[PDB]
Parts: sequence; structure tokens; C-alpha cells
Amino acid sequence: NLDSKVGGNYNYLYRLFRKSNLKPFERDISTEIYQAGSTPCNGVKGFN
Amino acid sequence: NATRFASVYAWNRKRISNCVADYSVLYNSASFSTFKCYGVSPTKLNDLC
Repeated sequence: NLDSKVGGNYNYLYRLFRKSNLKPFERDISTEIYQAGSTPCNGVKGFN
Repeated sequence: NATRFASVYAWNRKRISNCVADYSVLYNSASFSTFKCYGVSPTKLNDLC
């Protein structure tokens, strides 16, 4: 009833993909482009 | 690589079992115009049964 907006609220961000799972007491604030999996895509958009 | 394929309505369903599936050759062969998967990454298929 507050944070929800019509058409989606893009102000909140979350990291969906990463190379490896983080350990406890470990965080990632980096918004830089990283590889989304084990596919040799070099992080660039495309190639799944 | 077969000569002829079935029609879009006539499409044949081939059952594949009891063998090894190597998808690293088809990905690096550059024999496809486009390659896309749904819900599962292609390189993970090598570690999945």
C-alpha cells in the first residue's frame, strides 16, 4: 500500500546472477557487469 | 543433419535414452543461427542427468 507503484518500482535493486555463492558475513555492493554463469560469455549481454 | 524433416504439424517425436549427451560440441560448432534456453543454462546441462 506504500512502496508499490503502477508499472513497477525500479528504485530497489537486487543481484540476480553471480559466478559463485557468497559466504556468510560476505556482501557484494558492486553494480559492475559480471559473468552470469559458467558460459564463456565474458559477462556481455547475450549468449544466454 | 538429416535430409528431410517432418512438417510443423507432422513433427516427429524422438525418444532419447541410455546414452551420453554432449552439448559442448553443438555450442562451439557455430552451426546454429540462434541458441536460447529456458530456465536452465546450457553449460549446466553437462553436469545434469
